[PDB]
Amino acid sequence: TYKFVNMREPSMDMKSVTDRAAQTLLWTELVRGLGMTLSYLFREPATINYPFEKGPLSPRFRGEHALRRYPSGEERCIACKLCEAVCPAQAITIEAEPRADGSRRTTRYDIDMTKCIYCGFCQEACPVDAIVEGPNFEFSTETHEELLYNKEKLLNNGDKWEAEIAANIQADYLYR
Amino acid sequence: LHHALIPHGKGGRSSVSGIVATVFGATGFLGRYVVNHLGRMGSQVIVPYRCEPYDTMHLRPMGDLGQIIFMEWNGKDKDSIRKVVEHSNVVINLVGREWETKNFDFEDVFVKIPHAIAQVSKEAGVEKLIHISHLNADIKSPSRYLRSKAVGEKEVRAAFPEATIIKPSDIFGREDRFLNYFASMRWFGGVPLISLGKETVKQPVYIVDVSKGIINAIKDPDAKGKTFAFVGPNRYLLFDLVQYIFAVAYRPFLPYPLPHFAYRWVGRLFEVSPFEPWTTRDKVERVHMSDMTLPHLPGLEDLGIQATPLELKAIEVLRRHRTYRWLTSEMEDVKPAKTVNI
Amino acid sequence: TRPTIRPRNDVVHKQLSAFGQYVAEILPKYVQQVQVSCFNELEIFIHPDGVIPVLTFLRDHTNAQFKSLADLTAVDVPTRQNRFEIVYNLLSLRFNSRIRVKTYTDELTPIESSVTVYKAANWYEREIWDMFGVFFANHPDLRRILTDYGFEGHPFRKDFPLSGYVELRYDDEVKRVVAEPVELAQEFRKFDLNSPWEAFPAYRQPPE
Amino acid sequence: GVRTSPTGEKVTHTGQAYDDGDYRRVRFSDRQKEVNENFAIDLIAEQPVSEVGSRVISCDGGGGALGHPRVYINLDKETKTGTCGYCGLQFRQPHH
Amino acid sequence: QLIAVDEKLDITTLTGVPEEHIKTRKVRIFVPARNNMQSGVNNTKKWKMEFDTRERWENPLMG
Amino acid sequence: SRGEYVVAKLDDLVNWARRSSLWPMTFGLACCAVEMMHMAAPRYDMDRFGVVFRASPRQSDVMIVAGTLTNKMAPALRKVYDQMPEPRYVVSMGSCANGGGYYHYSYSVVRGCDRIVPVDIYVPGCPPTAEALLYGILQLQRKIKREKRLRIWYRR
Amino acid sequence: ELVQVLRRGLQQVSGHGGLRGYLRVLFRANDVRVGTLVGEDKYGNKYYEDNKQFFGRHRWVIYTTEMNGRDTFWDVDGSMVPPEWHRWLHCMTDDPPTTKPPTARKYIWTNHKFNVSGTPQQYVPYSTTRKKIQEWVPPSTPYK
Amino acid sequence: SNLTLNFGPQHPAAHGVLRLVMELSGEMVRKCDPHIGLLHRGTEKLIEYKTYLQALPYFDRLDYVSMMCNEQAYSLAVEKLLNIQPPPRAQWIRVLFGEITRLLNHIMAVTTHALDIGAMTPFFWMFEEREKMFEFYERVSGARMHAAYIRPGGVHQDLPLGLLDDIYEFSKNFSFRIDELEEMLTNNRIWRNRTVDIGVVTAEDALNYGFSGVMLRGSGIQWDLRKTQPYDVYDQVEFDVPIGSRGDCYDRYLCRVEEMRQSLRIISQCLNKMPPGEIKVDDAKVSPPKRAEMKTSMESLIHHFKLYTEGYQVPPGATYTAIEAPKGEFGVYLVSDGSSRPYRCKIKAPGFAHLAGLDKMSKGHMLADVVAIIGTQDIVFGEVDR
Amino acid sequence: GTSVKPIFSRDMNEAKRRVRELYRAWYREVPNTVHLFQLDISVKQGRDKVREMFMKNAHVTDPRVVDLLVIKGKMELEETINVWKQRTHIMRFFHETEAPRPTDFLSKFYVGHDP
Ligand SMILES: COC1=C(OC)C(=O)C(C/C=C(\C)CC/C=C(\C)CC/C=C(/C)CC/C=C(/C)CC/C=C(/C)CC/C=C(\C)CC/C=C(\C)CC/C=C(/C)CC/C=C(/C)CCC=C(C)C)=C(C)C1=O
Ligand SMILES: CCCCCCCCCCCCCCCCC[C@@H](O)O[C@H](CO[C@H](O)CCCCCCCCCCCCCCC)COP(=O)(O)OCC[N+](C)(C)C
Ligand SMILES: CCCCCCCCCCCCCCCCC[C@@H](O)O[C@H](CO[C@H](O)CCCCCCCCCCCCCCC)COP(=O)(O)OCC[N+](C)(C)C
Ligand SMILES: NC(=O)C1=CN([C@@H]2O[C@H](COP(=O)(O)OP(=O)(O)OC[C@H]3O[C@@H](n4cnc5c(N)ncnc54)[C@H](OP(=O)(O)O)[C@@H]3O)[C@@H](O)[C@H]2O)C=CC1
Ligand code: SF4
Ligand code: SF4
Ligand code: SF4
Ligand SMILES: [Zn+2]
Repeated sequence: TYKFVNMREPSMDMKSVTDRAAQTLLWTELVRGLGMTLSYLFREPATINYPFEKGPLSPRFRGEHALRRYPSGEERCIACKLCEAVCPAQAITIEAEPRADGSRRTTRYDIDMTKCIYCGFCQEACPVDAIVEGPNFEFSTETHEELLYNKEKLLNNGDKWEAEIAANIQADYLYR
Repeated sequence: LHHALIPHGKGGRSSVSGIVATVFGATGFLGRYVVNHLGRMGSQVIVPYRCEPYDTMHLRPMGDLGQIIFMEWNGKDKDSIRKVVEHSNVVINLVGREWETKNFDFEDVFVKIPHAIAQVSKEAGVEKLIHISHLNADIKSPSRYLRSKAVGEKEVRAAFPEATIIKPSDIFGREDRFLNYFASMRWFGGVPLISLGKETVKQPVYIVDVSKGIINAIKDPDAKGKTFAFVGPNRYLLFDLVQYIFAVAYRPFLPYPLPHFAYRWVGRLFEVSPFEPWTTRDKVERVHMSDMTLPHLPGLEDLGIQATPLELKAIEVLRRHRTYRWLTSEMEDVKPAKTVNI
Repeated sequence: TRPTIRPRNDVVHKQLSAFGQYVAEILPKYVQQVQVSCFNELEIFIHPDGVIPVLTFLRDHTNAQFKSLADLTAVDVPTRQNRFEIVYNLLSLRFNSRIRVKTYTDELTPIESSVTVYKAANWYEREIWDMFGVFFANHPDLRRILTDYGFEGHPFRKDFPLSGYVELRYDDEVKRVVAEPVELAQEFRKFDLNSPWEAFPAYRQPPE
Repeated sequence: GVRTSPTGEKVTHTGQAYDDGDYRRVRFSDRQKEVNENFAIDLIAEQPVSEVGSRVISCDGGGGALGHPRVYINLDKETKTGTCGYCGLQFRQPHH
Repeated sequence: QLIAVDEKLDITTLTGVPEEHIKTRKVRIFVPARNNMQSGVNNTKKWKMEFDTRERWENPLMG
Repeated sequence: SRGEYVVAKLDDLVNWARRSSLWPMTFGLACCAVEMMHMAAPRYDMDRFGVVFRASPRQSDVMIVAGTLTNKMAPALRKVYDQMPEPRYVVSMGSCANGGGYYHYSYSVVRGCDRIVPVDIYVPGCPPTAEALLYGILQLQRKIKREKRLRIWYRR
Repeated sequence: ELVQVLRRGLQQVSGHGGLRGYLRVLFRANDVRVGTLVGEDKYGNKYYEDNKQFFGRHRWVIYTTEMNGRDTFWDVDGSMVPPEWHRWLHCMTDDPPTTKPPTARKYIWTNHKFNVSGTPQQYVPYSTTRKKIQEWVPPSTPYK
Repeated sequence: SNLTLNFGPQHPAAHGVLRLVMELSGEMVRKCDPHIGLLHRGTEKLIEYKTYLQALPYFDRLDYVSMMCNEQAYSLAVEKLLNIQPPPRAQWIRVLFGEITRLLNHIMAVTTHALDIGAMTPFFWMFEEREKMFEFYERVSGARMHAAYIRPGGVHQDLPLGLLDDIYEFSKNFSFRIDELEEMLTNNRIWRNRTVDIGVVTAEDALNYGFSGVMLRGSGIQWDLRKTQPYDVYDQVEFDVPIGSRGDCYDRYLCRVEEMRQSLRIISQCLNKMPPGEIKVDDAKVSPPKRAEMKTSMESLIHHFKLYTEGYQVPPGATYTAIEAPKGEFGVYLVSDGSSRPYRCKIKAPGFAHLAGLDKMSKGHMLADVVAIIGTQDIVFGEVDR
Repeated sequence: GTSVKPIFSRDMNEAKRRVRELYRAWYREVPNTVHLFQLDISVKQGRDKVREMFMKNAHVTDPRVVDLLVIKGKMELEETINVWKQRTHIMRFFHETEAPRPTDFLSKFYVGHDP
């Protein structure tokens, strides 16, 4: 089923012809457009007062990456390398070895924030909730080198943002 | 050889050349070319800057990620010099000002600062030190520039015995003061030349040649205590050189003789300005002085470099000074100037 | 079988098979093979010389009015003697159907350009030449479309490396952008993901 | 539990530290070195040992679906404690 | 119609490959050996062509 | 002293003037530019910060490289960068402009716009949110505020 | 209808602590609105809400004038909100930390840090892996 | 000799990175030669180098204005090759978010076109609505525009508990915004002078040149892939197809406005008819298991491991699947060889054919007419260059 | 036999004729290119560069390959005439920023493991 959009003809009675002539000579529709703009002038603008106000987000928001820990303080990451294998941009680089106490842990966990596409596949692939995409998005840097995260930077990010990351996961883990 | 300093790769941008260089005065005319040539090979460059960091922005794309490190320094502070050369295995000194300023006289720029750099580099264990002086550097020279150059060269040799010293002569390039300076004289409308420039001989050298000479001196083991003279292939009279400069720029040439005292007086008048002077008595002395000949010193040809003639790389500098009418004129339609060669 | 399996449609399969037989009977000089895939898609494998006739027929015959050229692309299979496989996808609005035409070529054999049959091919063929190196004989204006000016090689080729051969950077000494041999800070890491166990027994090939 | 190299540089939990003659330390001049001070090995070391009256115990890291995959640990060996592969927690059977 | 060329096939000039990677490379044509960790033989069916290994080094930043 | 105070005050005034009125060039390449558009949308309204788009490079202060920089496009980006009168600033937006991003290993993509032009601020994301780019612009304003040209000239 | 608006304006003027406070908030936040004080930060930020306003303008923060080490009367930025108030302020939840405090962990930072780019505290990347190939050390005893 | 001018890449009306070389006599246009490839990133080779899941993110990027529709087209192709079928709730979610994406694309297309014509105000008014729809995207997926929500087995996550109500709240008010746009644009005589009888293309030429979507419907051709070849649940919703009569820019603008209204109608129907159930195909060998089962079940852990490391294999075969994306017929020709990585992935974007036909479309017109014709074709260069 | 079909030229002679036509066209165009692109090279440099590029593949004995090479040469010439190329594209023929790789055994041995 279909409809026409420009298949109407105007009536040619003298009243309608005179109305069309009045529209042409007196610019009625131009005045209507001016009135619409004037009506928009007297409304409340939709502008927020950044940085003192922020746009809404959701618990599923993907921001800066972080590495989490268990409540005991042990790192969750076990160097299964699933995030590295699933990364569409090849932004994760992982090297691992047995720890002094025999645990299976990483010695290198690098993320290139300039290769990363912030897709969140890494936190989907992780089986222990080790790597997450946090809520932070205001982490602009003045140099390229500052966006090449090593393991220490990601662990510091986790320590810094855990209080909110845990709450965000608690609010959404039932959908996963 | 400190394994982390073993060369690797094909010599490209991401390759490692095993060179750690501290380039003093890298924010000038020669410094940008030296930094570019260092960054081409994958060398690590430490740029000590005293200016606004904005003024160093053009050096950022010259190296790979993390291969160029910018640090702030002070010429009169020895601790900053120690900080910036503590990890470098080669130190290049390109510090120099063509005019005297209220805080840094020629002695400060050409004697004290190079001596301090050499002393701190020797104390820090720097293997190689490249120093730049002038070809006309003489202790009896009528120019304070060249006397200071000679004194500072002697001090650097005394403080760093294995220092390579390079003496170029009136480098010309896109950002040079030498080619542009002559071209800039057209605004006045008359080219004042002492004795019509008929008793001054010049041997200018290309900037890329000087940068390649510095780079090849860094990688040459038998250039430790040597002194090099970097000069061009051809010698020109000043009159013919300025004639060729104005011919390439397609500007009317109106040269007139000016007595030495009058040129000195004019130079002094320009010198008074708070901002950098268009010309100075020192510049007048240096630009009307014949280039010395030193057949006993090695040159570019001893470092594997064939000096680029002025006639090949002069249009790339002077095309900017042409008007719209001649902006598209080719390179080989100027009938190059006569060379007084031997 | 019901909830997760895609349901079959036998009527469309029969219609497509009958029409493929019809087309093959009408043009025996060029048609080499006809197939109907199990998701009801009709493919006709022809000889390279029949690109202009077959398409013209499929565009003009009353029983087969494929007035729309949806796509035209090539596939690179190095192990075949005729390397490139040219694919035309046609859509019939009158009969609400789609058909596919396939042919083959090598690096040096040209293929007749179908700009007279379809105007849409004008750019598509150019793209093929840009990325596969297949030359189209009577193309009114054939040149690179997607690659850079003075770009050597054809990237959409199996032997062409992923990162190419040259990379660009601004050089201050010459005051322009220059091209230099490619040198990656981190090499692309090759993954061997193929399982050593057969997945689909229905596609097993005879061991000769 | 961070240490300090002879050059005064902090040692990371992976143990990495630049040599005395390594030039790459110049990248930390006028800047700092990023080091995480909460070493995981010491943190998991201070956790006590859980005593359970079974030959086989199960661990999932705590939190159910928010932990690691649930694994079973055999505690039949007497001179040793069962250690979780994921969490690192230790379990033992009562003795003495 | 038919020119009957009597030359050996050679497309080296049309492929855009630098001569360094044509005269110096050495390709290897083989059926890959079975991964001894597994028993499946499905990866030993087709022939493969690869190139000789070249230098890999450690990039100064991030290693 | 007296001259030090005068140069400090003049430098602060010039820095404020350059900081309050930033005129980015209308220049977008890919997905990220859509987010750039959303900054000009009523919700964020970059105009209220003094940031107004202008078309000609000669009347522009800041380049925002929003999108992938291919090999075919690099000469044009460099050219329109060279035609911006100084002082000029470059803001790199998104993974594609930062380091190549999702197309880092492609044969036709420059791995970062910092190989062609010097960059002042790197904004991460794919794409960065309009708030992320707003934060980047405010960081650029702070960086401009920190700069000291007349003080450095006076101590020369 | 008009005198009421002017009275609302004068009430806003008086509700910030007089003319000096009104001028301070006008020149610092470019907004002179008054709302209910939801909470106060550890670092001095004050978090207000006003549900009568439309979504996006019903929650705001007045930043502190002095963070860890830098003066912040003029140069404020959005990276100074700590994670709990970050979650509340971005409308990720309906509850402030003053009502639903975050879980306490020993490893969590006790002192939030803002963005340290361009400062001597910026992050510098480096390789965290030990040396790969160990070289041979020649003996120190002469061989003849 | 005609004057030669470069239109784009750094131009306000170049619509991104398009270099157009035009030969002008005065301001008459003698010939347009579009130069593309300034946003060609070699997407198809990279897709050849990724798994079927890893290649999904690339699809949103091809057309960054209507990202969800692109993933759906790709998902349909992979599902057809896999011989599986998404659950009903997944299909209804897909169609709902496809209609929302169509709204986004139309708002962007109409407003930018007006902006090029010089009408600045409409763009500002509708980008607040675009921001709200971005909020919907971010709530459902976590990213404002590059959701990657629609997967080749269904969708990734179920909707949050308060999303349908907010979608209803937005939809019940969008009509007045459309009406304000039409008040400012439809009957204005300057707009009609700028758009009427500009870029007229006949039905036969439009068919032969490979045009699709509105560029067909504006010439009177009754064709729409959601009506003739429906894919997800489009046979269970009712809507009208706007048909033009003149083939000029004005008819296409009217068609796009009416398409926005009809998509509001479809959104209402989808909101009323959303069924319960699961969101991805209940086949753990294609779609990953739930996180709760991956941590308790051995089979679930094995399948999660093998899906996120190697990926699912796709039986060998070739397909061409096309959907009615907001800009026209968007298609993918996917070739699989039995591996977990696609052998070939050719992407057909209607912008390719439309930009190819631009030269025929701008015969006998002015420079500003050429700007209008570029605006009316709804061109995005990510999908053109790929 | 071999059932091969030509592109343009039936034999070697026609291919050589087309090659000479392309050479004449490039030789004519070089000075205009030098003027329009404001290159810093001389006309002689451009012409001998054209000669070198022509001689780089002078070993081809297949008429089809010669025809394809001539087609690509026409494409490049048309790109240069219409000023679709820029100064960088033209100067990419000269490799002005590349260090000269050594060709002898000893230098290659000194430099690295690459033969
Ligand atoms: C979907 O596909 C795609 C597209 O498809 C559409 C694209 O398009 C596309 C490209 C898109 C990007 C390039 C982003 C483009 C963003 C949008 C297209 C538009 C967003 C913003 C627009 C420009 C709208 C602008 C319209 C508004 C009205 C803004 C206001 C306009 C202004 C210019 C008007 C005011 C002008 C300025 C304020 C400058 C005026 C200031 C003065 C000149 C200075 C004051 C004058 C002085 C000299 C006074 C001096 C006198 C003194 C005495 C005063 C006192 C001094 C003493 C010291 C006291 C991409 C990438 C794409 O993918
Ligand atoms: C030709 C006649 C005119 C002559 C020149 C005078 C021109 C008029 C001067 C205008 C003065 C206003 C400039 C600064 C206004 C104060 C605003 C204040 O906030 O600035 C702070 C600091 O500003 C500077 O310190 C003051 C600059 C002015 C210094 C005095 C200059 C006096 C003029 C002298 C001219 C001639 C000198 C005599 C020799 C000839 C930093 O602000 P900032 O953090 O960014 O913005 C906060 C953003 N928030 C709100 C979102 C949080
Ligand atoms: C004959 C009468 C003719 C009158 C013509 C009609 C009216 C013309 C007046 C135009 C009005 C201009 C707008 C004034 C708005 C007031 C803004 C003020 O409240 O902000 C102050 C701005 O203060 C400025 O000093 C006032 C500048 C206003 C005058 C500039 C107008 C240009 C015309 C004359 C220029 C001469 C400027 C001389 C003073 C610098 C805050 O800045 P400041 O206190 O600093 O704080 C930063 C320094 N701290 C950090 C140390 C605290
Ligand atoms: N140019 C020529 O014609 C030839 C020059 N050579 C010599 O080679 C050296 C460099 O040449 P060139 O590049 O042309 O000169 P430049 O003026 O272009 O470079 C000067 C460099 O030295 C720095 N510098 C100058 N003075 C000081 C100071 N007091 N304290 C700290 N740094 C300072 C400058 O820093 P900043 O810019 O930040 O102030 C700048 O980085 C000079 O010593 C010169 O004498 C000698 C023969 C002629
Ligand atoms: S978000 Fe995506 S691109 Fe970024 S690291 Fe994770 S998997 Fe890789
Ligand atoms: S972050 Fe998670 S997925 Fe990645 S290696 Fe560690 S445990 Fe495995
Ligand atoms: S960074 Fe991401 S969003 Fe931005 S242009 Fe690149 S692919 Fe598009
Ligand atoms: Zn455990």
